[PDB]
Amino acid sequence: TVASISSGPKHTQKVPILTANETGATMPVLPSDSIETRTTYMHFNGSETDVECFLGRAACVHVTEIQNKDATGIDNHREAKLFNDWKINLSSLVQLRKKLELFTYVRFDSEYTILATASQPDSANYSSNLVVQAMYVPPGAPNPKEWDDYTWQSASNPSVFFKVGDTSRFSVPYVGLASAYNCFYDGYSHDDAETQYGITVLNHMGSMAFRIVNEHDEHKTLVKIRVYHRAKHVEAWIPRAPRALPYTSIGRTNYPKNTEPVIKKRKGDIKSY
Amino acid sequence: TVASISSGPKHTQKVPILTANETGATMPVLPSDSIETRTTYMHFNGSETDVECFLGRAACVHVTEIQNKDATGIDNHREAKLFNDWKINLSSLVQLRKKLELFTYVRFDSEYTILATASQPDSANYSSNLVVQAMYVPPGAPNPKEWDDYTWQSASNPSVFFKVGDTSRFSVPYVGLASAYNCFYDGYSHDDAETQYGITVLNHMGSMAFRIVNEHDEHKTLVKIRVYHRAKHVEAWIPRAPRALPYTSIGRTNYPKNTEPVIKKRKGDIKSY
Amino acid sequence: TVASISSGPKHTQKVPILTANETGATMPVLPSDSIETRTTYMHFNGSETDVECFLGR
Amino acid sequence: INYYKDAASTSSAGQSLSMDPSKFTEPVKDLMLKGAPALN
Amino acid sequence: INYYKDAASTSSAGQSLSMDPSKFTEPVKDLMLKGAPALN
Amino acid sequence: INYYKDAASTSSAGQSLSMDPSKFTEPVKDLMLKGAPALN
Amino acid sequence: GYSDRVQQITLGNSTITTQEAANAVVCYAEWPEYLPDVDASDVNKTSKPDTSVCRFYTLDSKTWTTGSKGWCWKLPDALKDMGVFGQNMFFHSLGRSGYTVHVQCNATKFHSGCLLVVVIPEHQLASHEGGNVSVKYTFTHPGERGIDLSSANEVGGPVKDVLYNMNGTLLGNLLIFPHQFINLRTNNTATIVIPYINSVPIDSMTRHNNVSLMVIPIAPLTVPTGATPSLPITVTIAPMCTEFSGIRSKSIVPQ
Amino acid sequence: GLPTTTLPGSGQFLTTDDRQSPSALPNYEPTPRIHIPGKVHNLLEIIQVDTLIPMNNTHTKDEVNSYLIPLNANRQNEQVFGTNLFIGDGVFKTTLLGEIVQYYTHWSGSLRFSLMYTGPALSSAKLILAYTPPGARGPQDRREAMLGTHVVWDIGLQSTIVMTIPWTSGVQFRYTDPDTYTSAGFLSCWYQTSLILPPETTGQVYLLSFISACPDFKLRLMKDTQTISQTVALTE
Amino acid sequence: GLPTTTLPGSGQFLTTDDRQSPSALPNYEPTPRIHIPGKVHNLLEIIQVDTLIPMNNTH
Amino acid sequence: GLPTTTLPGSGQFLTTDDRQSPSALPNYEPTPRIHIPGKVHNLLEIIQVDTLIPMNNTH
Ligand SMILES: Cc1cc(CCCCCOc2ccc(C3=N[C@@H](C)CO3)cc2)on1
Ligand SMILES: Cc1cc(CCCCCOc2ccc(C3=N[C@@H](C)CO3)cc2)on1
Repeated sequence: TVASISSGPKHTQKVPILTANETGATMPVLPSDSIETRTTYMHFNGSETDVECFLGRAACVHVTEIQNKDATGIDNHREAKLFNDWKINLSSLVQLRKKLELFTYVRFDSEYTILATASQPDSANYSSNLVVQAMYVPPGAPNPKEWDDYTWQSASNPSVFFKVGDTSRFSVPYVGLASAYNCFYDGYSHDDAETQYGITVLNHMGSMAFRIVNEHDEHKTLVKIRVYHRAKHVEAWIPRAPRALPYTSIGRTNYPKNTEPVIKKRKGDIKSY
Repeated sequence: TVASISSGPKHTQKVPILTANETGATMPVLPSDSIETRTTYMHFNGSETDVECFLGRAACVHVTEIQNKDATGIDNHREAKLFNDWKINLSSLVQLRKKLELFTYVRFDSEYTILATASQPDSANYSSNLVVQAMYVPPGAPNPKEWDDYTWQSASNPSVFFKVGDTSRFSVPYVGLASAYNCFYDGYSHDDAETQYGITVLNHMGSMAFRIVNEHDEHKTLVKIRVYHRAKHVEAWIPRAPRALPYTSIGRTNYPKNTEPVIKKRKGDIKSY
Repeated sequence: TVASISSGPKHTQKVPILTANETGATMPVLPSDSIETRTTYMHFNGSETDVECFLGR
Repeated sequence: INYYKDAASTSSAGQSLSMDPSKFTEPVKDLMLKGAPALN
Repeated sequence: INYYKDAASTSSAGQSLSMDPSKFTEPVKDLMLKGAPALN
Repeated sequence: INYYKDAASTSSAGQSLSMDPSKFTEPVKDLMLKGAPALN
Repeated sequence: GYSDRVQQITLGNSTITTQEAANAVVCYAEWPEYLPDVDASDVNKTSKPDTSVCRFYTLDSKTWTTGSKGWCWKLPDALKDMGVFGQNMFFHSLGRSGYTVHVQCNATKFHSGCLLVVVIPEHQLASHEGGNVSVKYTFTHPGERGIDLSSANEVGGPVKDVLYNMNGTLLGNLLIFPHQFINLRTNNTATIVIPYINSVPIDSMTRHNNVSLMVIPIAPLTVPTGATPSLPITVTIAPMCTEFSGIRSKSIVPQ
Repeated sequence: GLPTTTLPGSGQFLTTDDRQSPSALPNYEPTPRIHIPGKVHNLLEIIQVDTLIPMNNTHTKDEVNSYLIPLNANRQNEQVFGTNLFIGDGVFKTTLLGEIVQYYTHWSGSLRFSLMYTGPALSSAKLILAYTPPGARGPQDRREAMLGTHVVWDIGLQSTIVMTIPWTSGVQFRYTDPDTYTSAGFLSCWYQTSLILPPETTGQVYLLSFISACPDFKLRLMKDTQTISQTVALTE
Repeated sequence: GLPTTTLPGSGQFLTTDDRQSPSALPNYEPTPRIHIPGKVHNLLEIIQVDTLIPMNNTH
Repeated sequence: GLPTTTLPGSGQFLTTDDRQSPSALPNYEPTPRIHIPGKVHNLLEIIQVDTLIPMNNTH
């Protein structure tokens, strides 16, 4: 492939460099339309800018935490982090979010990796070996209420059991209701005067629930869960302007008030170098 | 292959042993040009002197250390070794360095092995199990500031998570900007009167950042990281004189003052055996 | 596979929507027996409702 | 590839792709045609 | 070799090697030739 | 068998078995024959 | 003698002529088309009023003055009240449509000024409150009036800051969306053909707007000496290939 | 039982590796795809669309005005604007090009810089745009500027001028984050003759300026952008 | 000895995965199947049989 | 699931072994090679060039 062809002096009536940008086109002008060039080859394919590659590496999408401790006398397991959940979503942590929102609709399979590490902040004789049980709780399935409810039987709901310190990995097909996920939605769930605005009402997909299977030892053990997400088989439509201001909320486009100028001011003139 | 052919008495006008070294050549003289020889075969190929073999074994290129401890009240994580980095480079440790600098330009893929072991120098009930997260931070990507910054999300930057005591291994393609890495560079980054001299300005490639993912236990744990590097797919150009004096700095050729004579003095005469 | 065929106005002596449930049958009535439909395809096989799948986790 | 000798040890079965609701939805002795009168 | 039955479980896809910027760079209704005048 | 997609991930290269010292040992412009006088 | 410059668009019972055009943009290089069966889901036969809905409606005019910040209309909202298009809209459960948008602004060879005319698929607005305040319905359904970016923040309304496109992105990059400029010195109209863009084959026309049309002054209007300091901008829009499905009782929407 | 040996790296999680995994939802059937205009395949497809450069960066809070380069009637010989070409920083940084370049470590290729004139139709002007390849200082006067890559632009019916910064380089890749060795030059613009307004007209006229990449362009070695960060996880 | 590398997920138990296992009862012979009317293959077969709706829910 | 047995040496790191590894930079394209005079393939090539011997070591 040639990156530049050889081109010499020109004295024409045919001027490729004068255009009318009002038309909305970006005319494909090249170095050889306005200087004299020599042949050179590309030596490159643009492999690593493919959208599959761009969205295809694992990104941290969520960090939560649960603890193993005596539940005796706990009136609210959920509240003691005897187990916790995550009303699943991808726009919670921003590095990956800015990347996805370069597109309007996106379609992909997900590969999740879940790393779990334990901490024992206060005096323990040892490090126990805990098994985590992360379970998928889709919309309509009975959320669990205690850390050892009938729910955890999970007879119809996919669940994975792995050890703290290890990693669990599994992949979920594209579960969207439509043909693509929108990264974005200028609508409501119905014509209500006070209903919420945005994708929050679309991007409804359940929540994932974690717990330790082990009963309690004499000390307490903090287990912190990190969920990583990798898109595989990516398809993206309609590019948009990149995010400039900071994010404030999952699912709304809102930016913070009295934010700071995002364009760097010159130290000098327009004329400055 | 014959290592020596059979050759007998000679009384010629054709003298292969008289030459003129002023020409710059090393004339290919053999035993059979000046004594009577018998046939012998080589029985050998020179396999283990191939440059791929010479530069192809893992060498320790870096030892760093980070600790897991309560960051509560630490004003400078980087400074507490709550995480550390390495402004990557290969000339830091000298065994491998002398080997590479036998050549001027070198091109190869790298295979890294990272061994991490833990130490608990002061009273602990136990040994905790820590997961390390080594992440590549290329030039221009936002360096991390705390041990748990948004940076560690590493949504676009390759990162590996492995356990202390284990080893991590991955391989990076030749990331040089030019066609080869120079082992050496008699230039500047620009014609500045005070800019630095050497390869230091060329061999700019980011830095690698390590941290423990675990929160803190009651005791403190020292984790010491050793990075090993193995060249694979090696290509080397222009041999040079081997390094004689000791090294003083990454990237400059400078040797120490009042160094010692590097040529061993005879215990005796020129005539001595 | 078609999920619905195209069907238009009807003025017949042949009424598929009147039945006698006392018989014990569930007559296979479709949208196109009582409204005007357009063609659409199924795009689906019913894979995940197989009893092997239902009892297989 | 089965690595094991016994049939019980093989993985899940593969979709019936059988599907015939008529034993349940139309177990009538004399065939009913949709469109023809139910009771003649 | 896929070891798994479902398509979601396969590795990353392979490069589009599609690449056609004209839907974005030249969505004009009447074709513009480089070198010819923009507005006639 | 390569298990990985990228070339950097393959094992070490295999012996040049190239070997030609003359660029280093005899870079002279006019060819010198062993046995003939060095300087004529 | 055809110029890129003169054009005629006849759609239904209405025709537009421009003698100073700058080509026309067809979003993503695709022209509006009906919904194919292979893409269909709802089993209902759809209704295609054709020429009674696919004609040109001219919205009420705006006034560009030196202080203008820009205006924003949403589709199909802007047309919610135009003739039979609008009736069909409130009466069917689902509908689908593409449009031809023609923005008009003429001046003289002594004026200067340049407007950006852009179509943004799925333009989800931001609340000026920050945090996770929502933007109430009424605020994102201004109707033919559209939203006036130089009007004041209101409560439950969107933010109207132009350097941020009403969503946290910079004005400068709106050029990645199908768009055309109106530069008084060149141009006097902008025309964009919009194909139907959605993640579902057909949708509700009232709970979801699928494009915002935005006209933004970028090089300020500068009139000749002692000229009146303002110009009107007119927007005329025509639904094209419209289809409605799932007819019934007639939606009732807030406010 | 087949004998195996495990190698160094066993059990590691590399966020960039690409392997198979069990599906959690065996046998599930995804929604059919329908057609949607606009599919993107390569980021290289989109960085060829031009977007506006806030060249007039001299303000103090972001404003529509930093997109406008002003021009003065009747000045002769003088300089319209100047900038270095660190596409990952400074004016370029918020543009779509700048914004994507920042996801990669290295770039190579030609850039296309165009200027669209917005002055009254009855005015006229001749400007010179100059590209100065690495190695010299930003030009200080047109004489200096005109000795490097340049285009005399004659403002006419055809409203925009497209200047190309042809890839001039020793090393075949440059860093996107500004680096010296790897630096790309300067871009300046001066009056060639001068802007002239018709009667009954007055004041400043402005140029809009765009940037996009030529088909020439290469970007490699993905990394994280300095353009976005956060201090606590967001919630709904 | 063939060189291997284990990936993330090793040792996990996913209740939905489908693999082979050793039989605890090697060589055992199950009872023959006889014919039984009524076999169900898909839940889609049975949701087409109609059943009564307690529409008058007001009690 | 295929039955395996691990041998002595599993998990060891031998600095001299030569195996495959995942690439951290999937799909990256290295700079083209250009021609450079002087390529060395074997250390045996270079030890045939003669160099001076500090024979007079007595200093
Ligand atoms: C845009 C956009 C993209 C997404 C991601 C949606 C992910 C689909 C549902 O994800 C899961 C997650 C976890 C599990 C799970 N199953 C068990 C073994 C454990 O976790 C199942 C589905 O959300 N918005
Ligand atoms: C001469 C000469 C040769 C070299 C070596 C240059 C090495 C290339 C860059 O190396 C790395 C190192 C680590 C990582 C890394 N990625 C993550 C999984 C972890 O570490 C990536 C690239 O430097 N000078």
